[PDB]
Amino acid sequence: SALTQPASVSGSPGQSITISCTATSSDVGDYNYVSWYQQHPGKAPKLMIFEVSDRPSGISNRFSGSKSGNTASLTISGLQAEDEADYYCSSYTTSSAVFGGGTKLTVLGRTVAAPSVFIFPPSDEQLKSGTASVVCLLNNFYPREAKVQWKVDNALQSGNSQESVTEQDSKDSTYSLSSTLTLSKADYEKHKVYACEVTQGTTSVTKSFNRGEC
Amino acid sequence: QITLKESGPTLVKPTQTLTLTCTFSGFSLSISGVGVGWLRQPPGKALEWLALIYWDDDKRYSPSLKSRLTISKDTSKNQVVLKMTNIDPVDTATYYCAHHSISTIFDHWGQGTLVTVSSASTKGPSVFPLAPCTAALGCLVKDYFPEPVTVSWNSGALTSGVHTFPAVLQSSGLYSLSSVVTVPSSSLGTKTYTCNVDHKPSNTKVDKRVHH
Amino acid sequence: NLCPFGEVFNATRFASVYAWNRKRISNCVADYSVLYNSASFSTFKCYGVSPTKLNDLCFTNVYADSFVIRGDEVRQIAPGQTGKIADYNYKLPDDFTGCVIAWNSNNLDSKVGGNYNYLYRLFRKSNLKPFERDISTEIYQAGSTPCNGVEGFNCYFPLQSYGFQPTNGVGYQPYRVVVLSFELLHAPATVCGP
Ligand SMILES: *[C@@H]1O[C@H](CO)[C@@H](O)[C@H](O)[C@H]1NC(C)=O
Repeated sequence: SALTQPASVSGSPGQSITISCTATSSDVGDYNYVSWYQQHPGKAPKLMIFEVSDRPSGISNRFSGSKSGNTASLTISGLQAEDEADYYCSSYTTSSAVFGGGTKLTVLGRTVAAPSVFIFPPSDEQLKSGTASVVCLLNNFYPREAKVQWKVDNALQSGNSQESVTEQDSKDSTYSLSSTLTLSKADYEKHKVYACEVTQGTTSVTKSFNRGEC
Repeated sequence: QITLKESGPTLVKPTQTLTLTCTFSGFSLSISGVGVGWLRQPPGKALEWLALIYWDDDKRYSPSLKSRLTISKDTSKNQVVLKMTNIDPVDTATYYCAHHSISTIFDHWGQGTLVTVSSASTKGPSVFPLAPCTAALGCLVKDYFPEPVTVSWNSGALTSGVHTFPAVLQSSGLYSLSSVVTVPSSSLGTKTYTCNVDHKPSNTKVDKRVHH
Repeated sequence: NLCPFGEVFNATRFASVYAWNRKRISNCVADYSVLYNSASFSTFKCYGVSPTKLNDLCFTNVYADSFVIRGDEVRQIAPGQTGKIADYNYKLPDDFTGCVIAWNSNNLDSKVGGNYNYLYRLFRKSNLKPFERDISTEIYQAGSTPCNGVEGFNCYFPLQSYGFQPTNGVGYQPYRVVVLSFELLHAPATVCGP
């Protein structure tokens, strides 16, 4: 909103990565107070960098901050597995303490595994009740980053779906994800083609069904 | 050491007022340049600042939520209270309280307190089959309250290749989740698959047979 | 016997420029070595004395004046200057003997959404005389109609707030100022260096 960050960044152990934070407006003024937070799952945010480049006591020297104009950057050198977390930048506007949208950082610990994709139409039993749920399953993939887009008669959907991810598999490190599209029975009966498009790197896989044919 | 801890109700209904308290120690909220902030994080979403109170009782609020927010301090009790009126389902989030200085913005955050906003009373789940038009089968466990449900397959004999997704609180105030299992297309005609959904809060058990 | 310089420079609360504070410093050893060792100060200007020979000078009396102004107004804390501060808040004499020390205090005196605690006198009938203090809150009668203690057209309040924002550039950030006045009378000295 007031600050923009890439949704995700990835690297391999030992490498350096950079996360940007661009101020979208003049409201940040001089943009001197820029803080960076590391957030591990289920944990509280942790201050890594403050005032663009200062490091609190106890924070590794692998984390560094800098700024060029309206863009602040967090650089992490000698990337380690424990560095995989959400990173948020923060600053001030003339009225508020603002945050960027967050950047999920991935430290690759194994090879890329492409998801096996499945589409599930709503059951007839659910339709009687006035609601249709269309589910898309992304099975056993790596890394976590995947873009899932719903298309109904080729029209891109927005605001009517929710994603859910399992914990990393203890043996092979894969993730699984479900995306559920929720429509009313009337809206579901207005269209024919239901498709779920899954993008991972250079590949997009669309699995689809035609309503009425199942 | 500077420590901050949130406390308050875990469940509130829409239109009600949410009252959260922050109990701090290791510092004084009297010394100049010191403040205490209240922030929140909706599940899977970004951090968002709500309110802030300074050593001198000067109060700052998020302009878009100012009409519903009220911050206060009690120097004697070491507490900072945030009140949020006319609560709405979109207010379900982990609420954090943190130490403020201009230089750091926020440091020494509390562990957080997940606050759920729902009007729902206890409700057992509806179980729908997940079948296509190596195969994948499953069950959609929809509209239950409160958490949790447990899911098993073939009374616990089928554990290999089972993915039971965590629950998500829908806009209705009810939870939902899917459980899937990857099966072979060769054995899907002789072997059958049943998901066993248990929802102890409402003493409801559902066994759904899924046809390949 | 060390002079209480820490009680002035390291004070928790600083005064608004219009109601500037004064501490008389007497009968003590002024170690300016503590102030020369501090990298916090972005202004150290002496008048009628040398900063290097300050640890050698002896004075009958010393006065430490302290307050907060904007960074671009620090130039006004010098002899012979003009502006809202030099004219209506804190005036230095032309024959000034002393030092002016200032340092950025954005980390303490700025607030989210602005800090409005600090005030400055915006209006006054006449300019202040060297070391004159005016803390009056009487309504300024800019026009001809009598105000009678009420605010209205051409009847303004004499004080105005600074509103320090953490988003401001270095020149618009708050600065904590200490002004040292050196009295060299034809009488024995009470303040000497090491
Ligand atoms: C103010 O305190 C700091 C330490 O917090 C010290 O470095 C500095 O010298 C003190 N100032 C004076 C005038 O003693």
